[PDB]
This record gives sequence, C-alpha cells and structure tokens, in this order.
Amino acid sequence: PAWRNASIPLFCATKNRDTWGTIQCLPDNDDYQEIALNVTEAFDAWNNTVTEQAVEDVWNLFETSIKPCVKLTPLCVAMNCTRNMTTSTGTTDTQNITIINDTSPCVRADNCTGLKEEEMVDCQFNMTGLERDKRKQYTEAWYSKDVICDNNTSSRSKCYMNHCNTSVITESCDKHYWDAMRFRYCAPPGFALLRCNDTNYSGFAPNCSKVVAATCTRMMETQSSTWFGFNGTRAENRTYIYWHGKNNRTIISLNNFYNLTMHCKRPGNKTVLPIMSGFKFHSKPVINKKPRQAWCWFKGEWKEAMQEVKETLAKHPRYKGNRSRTENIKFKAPGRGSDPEAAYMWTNCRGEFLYCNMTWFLNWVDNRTGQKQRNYAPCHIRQIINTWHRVGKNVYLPPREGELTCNSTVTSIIANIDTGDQTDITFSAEVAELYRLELGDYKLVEI
Amino acid sequence: KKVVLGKKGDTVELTCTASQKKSIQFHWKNSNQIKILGNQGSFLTKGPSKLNDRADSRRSLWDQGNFPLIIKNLKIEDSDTYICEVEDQKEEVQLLVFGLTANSDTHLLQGQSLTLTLESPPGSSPSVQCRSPRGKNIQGGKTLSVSQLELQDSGTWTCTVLQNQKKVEFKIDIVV
Repeated sequence: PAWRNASIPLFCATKNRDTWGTIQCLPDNDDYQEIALNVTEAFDAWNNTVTEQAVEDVWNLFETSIKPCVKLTPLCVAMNCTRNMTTSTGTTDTQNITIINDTSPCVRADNCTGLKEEEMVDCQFNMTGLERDKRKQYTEAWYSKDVICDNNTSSRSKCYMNHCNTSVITESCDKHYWDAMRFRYCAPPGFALLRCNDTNYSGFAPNCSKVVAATCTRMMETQSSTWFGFNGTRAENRTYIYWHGKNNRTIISLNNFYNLTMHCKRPGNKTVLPIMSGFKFHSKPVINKKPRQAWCWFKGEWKEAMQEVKETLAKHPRYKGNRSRTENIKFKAPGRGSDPEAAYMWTNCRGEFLYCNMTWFLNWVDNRTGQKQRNYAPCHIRQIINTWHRVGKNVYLPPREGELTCNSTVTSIIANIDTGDQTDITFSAEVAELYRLELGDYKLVEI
Repeated sequence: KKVVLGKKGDTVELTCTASQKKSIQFHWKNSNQIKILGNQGSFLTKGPSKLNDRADSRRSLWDQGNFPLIIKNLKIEDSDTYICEVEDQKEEVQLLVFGLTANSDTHLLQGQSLTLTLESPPGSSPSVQCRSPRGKNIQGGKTLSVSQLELQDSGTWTCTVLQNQKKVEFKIDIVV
C-alpha cells in the first residue's frame, strides 16, 4: 500500500500502574505483531515526530513523578550572596592502583576518600512569589560552580546565578520516585508504524532495505543519564554507532557480551543494632560525616567494550580519521568552567541524583600511566540539578538517611565525535539521544 | 553593522537580535572561527579561547530574544569582530578598544612640557580632539605634545577620539 507522513501523537501502552501511567497511558497487553515489508523508505532518527513525542512524554514523566520544590524560569535578578568556603586540604597524590570492590571496608563505613566539598553559597533575593504583586524573601543554597560574581575579592557582593533561572515558583514537594517503568507506543487504527531493521543503520538512512511494519513499538527505558545509558532495551550482540548528518552530536551503543552492569550506592546512617546501650553490650554507630557524597561502581569488561567502540568508529563509512591507527582516538572530558553535566555524572537513584568524577574512570579505562586509575567514580550529590529538555531549573529536598541502592546495566554512551589531528571524542549532556537511539528506526506513517 | 568603543578596562555590551521567542541555541564566534561562548540546550559551553574568564552575558533576555556579550577588562589586543549565530543567520558585531595615558604622574611644574602616549590598536586611524576648560580645542594627529602647562591648565581634560561617527570621553589626572 501507499503511506504518507504524519505528525499526530500516538497513545502509550504501559505495564506499570502508577498514577501518571494510569492517567496518561493505557495498559499494555504485549500485543507486539511485526510484519516484514520489502519496501524502501527514508528514516530519520532526529527529524521524527515519534522521537519528539517520546522525549516530551519522558519530560512530562520527569516533571510529574519527582515534583520540584522550586521551579525556575529565565530572569536575571540582582541579589547579595555570601561565600562560605568549605576548605579541605588534600594530601599527596598516590599513584598505586586500587581495584576497590563492594566488600572494601571504606565504602561500608562511608568514610572513604571521594570528591571534595564544594563551597556552598547563601543568597537572599526579593521577588514576587505566588502573589504577583508582593515581594517575598527566600534563602537557598547554591554551589560554587554555578555562580558568577561581579567582585570576587569581597565575601559579600552582587552576584548572578548561571543561566539566570532565578524566578522561584514554590511547590509543596514530597520525596517520590518512579520505579523501573516500561511502555510502548501503540498506533491508532488506520495508522501504521514502520521500523528500519537493517544492521547498518547509523541514525540516518535515505534508503532502508529492511522495513518492518508494526502496530506498536518495542520495549523502552526511561532512566535519565548523561555520558552513559542504563538498562537499555536495544542492546544487541554488537556495537553500533549513530551519527547525525549536520553536526558532531552522536550516540554510541554497547554490547551485552561484556555484561556492563551499573551499581550506584550511597550509605546513610550505619548502626550495628538499634540503640540499646549500657554498661555491657554497648557499641558505637557509624555516623555519617559526608552525607552529600555517594558512590557508583563500574563492573564488566570496560576496556574491551571501549576497543570494540574504537573498531566500530574506525569501520564507520563517514569516519575521516585514520583506520590503520586506533591509539590516536581518545576519550576526553570537557574542560573546567563547563556544565555540571559536562563535568560529572547525572543519574537517578530512587530520587537521588549523583555527580561522579569521570577523571579516575577516564584514567582506568584509557590506561593513562602516572595518574590514579580507579575502576569506579567518586560521587557527590548535587542539591542543585540542571535540566536537559526545556530551559528550566529545579531545587530538591535534602537527601534521606539510609542506603538507597540501584542496579542497572550500561548499554549506551552519549558522546560527541570530532575528527582531526587527534581524534577527540567528548561526551554530551543530551539525554534525548538515548531515546533517539531507542526508537530512531521507528517512524509513523499514515495509511 | 554597528561599532562601539571600549574605555580600556570596563564592560561592553554586544547585543544579538532574535524574534523567534524560543531561546534557541546560539553561538559566539570570532573572526578566526574560535569558540568562546555557546548554547547546549539550556547551558553554556565555554570554548577554547582566551576569553574564558572575561566573556559573560546578561541572560534575562534569553526569552525576550536578545543575547548580549559582556567582556570585562578590555585590552588593546582584544579588539576583534564577532558574529551571532541564531536561526542560521550571521549578525556581525564590530568592537574597537583604545585608550590614552601619560607618563608623568604628579611632577608637572609650571611651564613644563606636556607628554602624551596614545595607545591605539593596529589597523585603525584615530583622531584626537581634546577639549579644555579654557576653550583650547587642539586638533592634530595621534601623538599630541603641549609645550605649555601651568597651574591654570590643570583639571580633568575631556579628550575624545572621532572614528566612524563614534566618540567617548576619558579622564586625565593632572597634578601641579
């Protein structure tokens, strides 16, 4: 038959039965039927209405599931800020390798050497809150990497936040988080969904020789992550890279053979037994001294997956670099003064967002001699969390007390590929590239 | 295009024009195609340039449709053209920084000669038109020397430079 393009959003069929899943989505009955077609069609992983609908639904789920306490819109507001310097002196750098697992004594007491305590900033500002005509004062904490001050010599001076998202909208916030949710995009009757099923799909395809028709989409994951991708569904038994046709924005998937799993854990209050002390049988509890830091533990064959990523990049048809040399290609983080997502990690662990140092993981993966090679990343929880889809900003509650564990499987890597004298692959903060990897071969057509 | 003048140390504003009201991704590029400031969604990615700690912006008008470029501590070598990249369009902005200073701080006796040192960027043709409280509007080239300087010729002289129909004021400290 003959089909034309459409931009009407579909209806979603989910398996979880939360509030947002019941309100905005239908139940899913696993009625996934695929019909193979011997037709040639054009598929775009970026210029598709299904991708934008999926990203909009994921952003709606993020806004509705975990509600911010403060919602912020772009407006520069003059304010007076003081600088509380949290100064901790570091010791001599030890270059010995320490493959630290979950059975180490430093992680359980939560007194193990991690990231620095960043200098928190207190600011006072008078704006209209819920009432549009009455100015109200608020005092909330901000970090040192998201502030810009006119006079750096004085402790108190007129300063601005980064991006000027400084308009506080209050909201009664409760610590809610969404679990491992899955859904699919079922087409309405009178409409069909086409899936590009070729093995050589690289995001762009003007000619798709393997088009498979279906009434619903495949399995999905809504775990937000920068620099990585967790619990993905399109993790095949191969490594494949996607390249946008106009810029350097890319998305790189991984392989299931190496079993790249993800474990992020933050200890809270450790107590040997509920407090029952006395003359005898009294014991101390392990109190927390740095509750604002966390830990994420990388497991699996990371270096062989990296080598397969290098081989897939060198075997890409549009790659302009040296095919015969693979040691020139290296993974580099963006420099200092960049985004917090472009400086550390950003992943969700039951409502908690963790910002982890890539530098030790970069030294371990890329086997850089003379530097600290650690198979993990020391994390630090940010109370100030950036947004990725729309221009906004949110402030959350202080974290809970206890252990909030998470288990995931690393399936994809968000990165930007640049080709030159030295092939520098930097990492991007585009969370939408995960879903553009997941359903970029899907495209709605109108019967 | 429009050209502005810097006062050798203060801040200058290089506004952009946009009517989309979407807060789209914008780029700041110089004449050598070197990244300085940019947008990544709702972010700023500071490119590998020499204005990492000097380039800033008033970001209240992101939703209004104007993207300024605020550069502090302006120098002679920082004068370069910049282009704004919104909606696949290039809006060239020209920036020129100059200054004027002397070599004698306070030892200016009566009847002594006056020395000036005009600091100008290369590729420019300034025209010094100083104004005096006594009505002495001396006009000449770039380097100006006055053979007369007395107690009655003190004060802050208003020396300006006419270049492409643009002129700004300065202050000269004379102590006798």
